Amino acid sequence: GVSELPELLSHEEMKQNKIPLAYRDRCARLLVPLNKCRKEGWYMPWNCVQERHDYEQCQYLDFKRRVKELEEIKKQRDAA
Amino acid sequence: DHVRSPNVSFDDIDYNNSQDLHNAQESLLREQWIRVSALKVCRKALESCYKTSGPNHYEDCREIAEKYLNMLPDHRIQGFLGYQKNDPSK
Amino acid sequence: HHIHTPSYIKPPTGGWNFTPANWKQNTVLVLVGFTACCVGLYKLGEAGSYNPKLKYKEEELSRWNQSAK
Amino acid sequence: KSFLPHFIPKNYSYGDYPRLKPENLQKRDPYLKYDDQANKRNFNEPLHPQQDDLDMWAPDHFDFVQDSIALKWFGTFFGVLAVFSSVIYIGGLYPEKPANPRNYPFSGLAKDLGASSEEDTLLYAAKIDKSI
Amino acid sequence: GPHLLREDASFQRYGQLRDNLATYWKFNRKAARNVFIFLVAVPAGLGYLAYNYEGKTPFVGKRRTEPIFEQDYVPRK
Amino acid sequence: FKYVRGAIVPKPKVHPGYVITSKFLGGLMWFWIFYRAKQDYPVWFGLKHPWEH
Ligand SMILES: CCCCCCCCCCCC(=O)OC[C@H](COP(=O)(O)OCC[N+](C)(C)C)OC(=O)CCCCCCCCCCC
Repeated sequence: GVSELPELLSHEEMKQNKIPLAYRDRCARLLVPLNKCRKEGWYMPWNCVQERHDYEQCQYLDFKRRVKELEEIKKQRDAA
Repeated sequence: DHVRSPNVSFDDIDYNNSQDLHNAQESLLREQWIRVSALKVCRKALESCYKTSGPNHYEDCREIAEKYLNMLPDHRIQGFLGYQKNDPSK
Repeated sequence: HHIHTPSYIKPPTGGWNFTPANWKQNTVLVLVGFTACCVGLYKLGEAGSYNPKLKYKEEELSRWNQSAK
Repeated sequence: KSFLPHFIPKNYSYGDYPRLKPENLQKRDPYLKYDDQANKRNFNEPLHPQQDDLDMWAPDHFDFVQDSIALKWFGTFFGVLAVFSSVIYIGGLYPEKPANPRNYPFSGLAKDLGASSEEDTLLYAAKIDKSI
Repeated sequence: GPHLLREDASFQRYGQLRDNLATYWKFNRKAARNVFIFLVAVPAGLGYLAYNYEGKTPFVGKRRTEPIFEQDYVPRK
Repeated sequence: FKYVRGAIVPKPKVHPGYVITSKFLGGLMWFWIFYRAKQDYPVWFGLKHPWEH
């Protein structure tokens, strides 16, 4: 049930949670519970189903935001 | 026991004194090996910082890595012949 | 079967289907030998090994970076 | 059909050493009996001055086709894979990026990527998320 | 001893020749071409690479002073 | 043993252990393919996102 991007994590909370650098983005807030759930459940496909779906959907919204940006960038490039 | 470096420079001796030139040669060798010892200690800090920090190693170990990359060119054995046989100021 | 010339060719690995008459006796000795210092490998490994990510606290490393700065 | 390997002289002159046509022993009929069956050699057969290049221990000589044909076929193959690459590049037939490539906050994670201060931001920063 | 090796005359003739190639060597145009390549041409090529980059490669702890990745993307359409 | 001339080769008399083991492993694979396909045919083929239950 993720409708829009969550609030961004602070720099310190990223360091505390040892988030991978490539995944320090808008969805890093939803990654902290998932990596916490993944470790407890031995990463088994059936354990943390809901927390995994929520984070996947967040990256989908971050992706669609980047889809919108490129259309915006092209409009400035087309009209300049 | 633990012997010590007889701090003696080529600039303060007469080379015709056989024992004094021997000390300046030894003195320069022992100061370079200590700098090699210090460099290895700094590299030990870099390795422990890298292992513990994980993905935070870029930020956490930044100044340790910077110092190791600066000390590496000159914290190595250079010998005593180079400075014994050359006067930099001339 | 064939002729293996086993009269004088006795390599450490056996030479053409060699199983000595007292193989059961030797097998137990080797199995005892293998097991004995296989535990020795375990005893040494548990004493000598360590976790390189827990040797230094994160607070100790912050001082290192500032001091080396 | 069957041809000799390269760098095999057609003549030589080494004093009284017997002069013989070079025979690549790898091609000998293997269903004949020999005094040296593995090497396909009979005892006291004269050796060419470069027999080490014309026996079993020399590298295997493949002769299904001539070297030029094999080299022509070899170039023909990879030429197609380069024409296929060049047609697409010049025509630009590869698709465009469907989204603006990933960007990151904190000046593109510059601090997390070993940047010291503001002078070295773009040196270490990833792509910067201009939208806060 | 008991002559444990079956001596082969053709082997002996071949081996004796390989040891004595120097007797029949002629400093003709073919030999001169190979002598020039191996003892003049190739040493000169390495000779000019050694002194060209003598002290020109300070590669100990060499730093990166230039970015690797591009900041902005420009489409091709 | 004796060789019978001209006689054709019928279907072999394979030991039941070999046949049943082979059909258990093959049936195990087919079951898994069908079991996974049922719950993932939309996710696999891009016809539905994994979170769109
Ligand atoms: C990391 C380091 C590992 C050290 C220990 C490894 C095991 C040692 C095995 C010794 C016994 C053995 O293989 O040599 C003895 C066997 C004998 O042949 P066979 O099978 O008894 O048959 C006998 C019938 N013949 C007689 C026709 C062979 O081989 C040979 O003479 C074959 C020739 C190759 C020599 C292999 C040497 C391998 C050394 C490895 C180099 C690093």
